[PDB]
Amino acid sequence: LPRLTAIEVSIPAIETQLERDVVDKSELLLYALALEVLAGKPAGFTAPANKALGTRATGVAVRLDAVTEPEAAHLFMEKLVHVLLPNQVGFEGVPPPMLVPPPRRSKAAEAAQARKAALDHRKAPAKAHFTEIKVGNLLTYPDFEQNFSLFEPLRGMRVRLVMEGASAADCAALLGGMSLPVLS
Amino acid sequence: GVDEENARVKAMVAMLQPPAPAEATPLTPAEQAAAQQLQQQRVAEHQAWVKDMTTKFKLQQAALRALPERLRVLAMQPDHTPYPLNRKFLF
Amino acid sequence: SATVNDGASTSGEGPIIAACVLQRLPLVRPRLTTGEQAQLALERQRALQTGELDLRAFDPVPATTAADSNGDVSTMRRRLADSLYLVVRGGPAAGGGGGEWAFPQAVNTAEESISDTAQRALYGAIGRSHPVYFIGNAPMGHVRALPAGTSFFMLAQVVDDPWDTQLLPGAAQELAWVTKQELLGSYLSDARLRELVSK
Repeated sequence: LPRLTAIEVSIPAIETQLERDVVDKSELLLYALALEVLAGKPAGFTAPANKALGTRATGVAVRLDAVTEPEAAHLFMEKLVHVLLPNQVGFEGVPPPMLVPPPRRSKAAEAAQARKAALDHRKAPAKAHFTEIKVGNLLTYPDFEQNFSLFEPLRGMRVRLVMEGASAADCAALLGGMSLPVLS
Repeated sequence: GVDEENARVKAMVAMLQPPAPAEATPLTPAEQAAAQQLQQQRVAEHQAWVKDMTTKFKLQQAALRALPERLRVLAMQPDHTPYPLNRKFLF
Repeated sequence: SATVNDGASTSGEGPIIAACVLQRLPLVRPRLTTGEQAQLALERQRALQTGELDLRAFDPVPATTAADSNGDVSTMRRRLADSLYLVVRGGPAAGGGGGEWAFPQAVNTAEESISDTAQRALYGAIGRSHPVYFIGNAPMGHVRALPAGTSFFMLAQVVDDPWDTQLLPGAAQELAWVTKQELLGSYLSDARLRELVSK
């Protein structure tokens, strides 16, 4: 069956850093515990090479498919298709260029992020996707839902996908045959 | 004293992972030969599956040659309809 | 699905069949042996440990029905642990019961191509009732019975379909629902194609 080879999980928190040294390391520390629960693989404090906005690391990144025995990537996809889909604002089907749907088609401007309104780079070796999960979706994650006293603040996390399948839409379609509302 | 945030970060840093909850397991060769079986299961399953895929690839390679060019054109259309999402997986 | 304006219609004098097979996905997970899997998962969790150093209205759904699968092969209610494939018993001689067997078959148009013909064949065998999806635009097997009548085996799958016997246009008689382990239950009719479906 057509399957993937690489995947990453990241929480790009610009709420943690807007200054030179005032970094929210404790806030991203509970975010690290949240990513350890959500990912299924030990978390990593994302130490920035451009660490000019904080004394310590910003954000949490976990790679779930670089290692062999790809159980972690499949469990991540199973968890997100199981409970992470329904709270999304504008969730009536997914347009293939941006794999997470907004409640609009026009006015999808790109202010402080990259201008990737399409699927990815036109050559497409790097399948960079703006799969942005809402803060409410992390609030409604069932382990977080029954343990809200441990995960009190939640921050928006973005997912980037790497597929061995030739086309992003068709490779996403097999995991949409996992009952993911990506059809549109 | 400590605030709720201080007790929270103490029980949170201490239990980021649960702090050393395991007995350190050693192993001596007075067992049954099991790791050979553990590699045999995955090697046999993955090799049988990839032999099935390569034989299917051989059949789909040799299928489209006893037939004219329009039948190739239907056979060599490299696009797929989006999947209907009504296909519930193993429950 | 693209069609060329001109082509050599060699399949007009030869009855090459655009025949498609409905491979149903098994709905629930088959039960693996709990004792050996439990012992293995206990070993891996021990290695993981030592490496790091509505309530009254919910019932777990049973995965078994009382009726068995062998012999009676009428509808979709037999095996959720194995794949089942739609096999059409070959039709009668004059309007009674069936003798030799066949597949859900439809001979291709001499101009129009095989896979869209098979999608139309399993699209008009439901009588415009429910949408049935398709898997591949290229055939899987080849037929050695007739070199002119070589059936091209395209594949399709089940979304949701209550079938009726009086709508399949490939001379339908009965409905057979079997697995790859038992695709040779009609050995009295099938001669050597049942060996080629074993791949």
